[PDB]
Amino acid sequence: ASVYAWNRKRISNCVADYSVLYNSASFSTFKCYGVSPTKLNDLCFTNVYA
Amino acid sequence: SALGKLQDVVNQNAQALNTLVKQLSSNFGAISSVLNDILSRLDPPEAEV
Amino acid sequence: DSFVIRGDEVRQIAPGQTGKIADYNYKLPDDFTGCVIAWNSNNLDSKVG
Repeated sequence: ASVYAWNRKRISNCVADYSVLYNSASFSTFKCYGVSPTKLNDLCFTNVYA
Repeated sequence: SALGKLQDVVNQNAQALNTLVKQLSSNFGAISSVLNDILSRLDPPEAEV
Repeated sequence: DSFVIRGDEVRQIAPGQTGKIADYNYKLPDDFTGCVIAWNSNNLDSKVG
């Protein structure tokens, strides 16, 4: 979607492998703010939104 | 209220201990007041801060 | 320490960076002192084929 109508998808009830996001070189910017990128496989979350 | 002088000292010491324990719940501007949450969420360059 | 990398990977030659050549090719410590030097070498380290 466009940025004025940005699409929000709920992520819930899943096990997430973020290591395929870290190890992929396709992303020009992969920058996390309140959490380390390599600790994402060790934590549990709710209210995940893309 | 006959024994208020001793009870005042006991209450002051217990209140000072309770305040010192309560001060651990404050984050003092950090992201969390729990050290384990910071050590499990962040890399050491920003977890150091 | 001399090497040749890409143009977008020059941000990863730094302390406290997350990145690819930082993890598996060349890592700088968090207490690193010194200078990193980078200049474009498209005229020397590139071929048309």
